Amino acid sequence: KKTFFRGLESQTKLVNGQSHISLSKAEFQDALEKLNMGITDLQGLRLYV
Amino acid sequence: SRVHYTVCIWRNGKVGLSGMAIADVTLLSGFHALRADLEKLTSLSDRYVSHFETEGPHVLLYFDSVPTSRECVGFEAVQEVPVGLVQPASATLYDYYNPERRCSVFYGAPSKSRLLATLCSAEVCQCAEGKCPRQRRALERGLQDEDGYRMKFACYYPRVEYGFQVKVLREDSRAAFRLFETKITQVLHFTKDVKAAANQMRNFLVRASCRLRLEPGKEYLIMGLDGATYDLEGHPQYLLDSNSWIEEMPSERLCRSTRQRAACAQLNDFLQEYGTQGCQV
Amino acid sequence: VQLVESGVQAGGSLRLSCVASERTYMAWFRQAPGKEREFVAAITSSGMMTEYAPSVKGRFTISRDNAKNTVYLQMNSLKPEDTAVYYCAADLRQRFGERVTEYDYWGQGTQVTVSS
Ligand SMILES: [Mg+2]
Repeated sequence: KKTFFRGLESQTKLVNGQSHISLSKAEFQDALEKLNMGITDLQGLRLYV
Repeated sequence: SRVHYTVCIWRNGKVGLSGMAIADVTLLSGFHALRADLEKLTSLSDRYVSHFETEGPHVLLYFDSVPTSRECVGFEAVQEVPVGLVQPASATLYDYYNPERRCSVFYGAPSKSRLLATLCSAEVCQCAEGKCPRQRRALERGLQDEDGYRMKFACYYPRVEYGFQVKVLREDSRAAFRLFETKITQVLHFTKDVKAAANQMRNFLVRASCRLRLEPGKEYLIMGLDGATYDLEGHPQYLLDSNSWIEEMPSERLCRSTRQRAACAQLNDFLQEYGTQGCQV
Repeated sequence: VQLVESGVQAGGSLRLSCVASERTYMAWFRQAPGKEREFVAAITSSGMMTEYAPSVKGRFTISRDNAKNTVYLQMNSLKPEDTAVYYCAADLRQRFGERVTEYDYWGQGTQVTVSS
């Protein structure tokens, strides 16, 4: 079961065929709180990109 | 040298998959968009497009909120090389989370149509792309040839698979094709349309994108290539494309004077010889 | 995003100027008493595109300044019965040539009168 964050999406061009992206801790925690969840529940879950 | 675009997007299917969209439009065959206008669009406070990418004839836009009502955002493009042929371009809009939910729309030049003209009827869908013929008033103007203006056109450079002398009764329109309802007085030449005879009705179609016109009441001579579509009654239908001989037959009212009577004599010699003899030479 | 506009016997000429803080495609509209306002002309952002009303084809012209970011509109060969309140309006989404009244943050306009 996949639960996407309605936000946090990235739209970047490609330079030399590679693009470097990252998810900051603050925005990730904000997204988690908006999903009614805490960082303790991330036991068997995986981040799907 | 420049043209202004306009992109309107909206969704009426909010029940289904919703969210954002990626609007990928393809500019015309030679144009390329201005980066300044798209940058002005993106750098707004209440920005409507959140991301863009322009390269040659390709423009990519990212809309973060597809509304329900019309919302048009426009920009500008310049021209690099001339447009070699008339053609409609494309513009696709994907769904961000499920790109398989797309919508592709064809659009045309600032004056042309969005789809290629085609004569379609039941099973047959004969093409009607190219040039449209002219109304050559050879008899009205002064010119002379040795059985070459019409006999050569019918037997040497082009090969006309059909030829009739018809009377124009009614004018009509059907989609992008102007329709002329005519009746055949006498049959001059035929290959496939064997059933054609006197007092038989036929339809002539001409693209409505040029100036050709057939006035009612007048009598014309039609010659050209045989078509492939059929009328609603099951009879062949002809398309007045290029390399087709159309000429109004004089009614002898403006021919009795000495100068044009020789041209009328050349005419009658032509029609009689072509009707009685089968394209000699 | 505010618009400021400033600027005669028949057959003469005039030059209105409208100044805006933001550089965009501010177009011109005309409003006469007792009837709905009708456009007169429009210009794109860069200024290399202009359209004019059919009644004023080849008569009125618009230009723009790249320094102070204002639109200039010259009306040589002024027609006697064109009297109306002139407005300069614009939108932020660059809908060039949008004839119908869908321009936001409308201007205040100036009253210009013409005597035969
Ligand atoms: Mg031969």
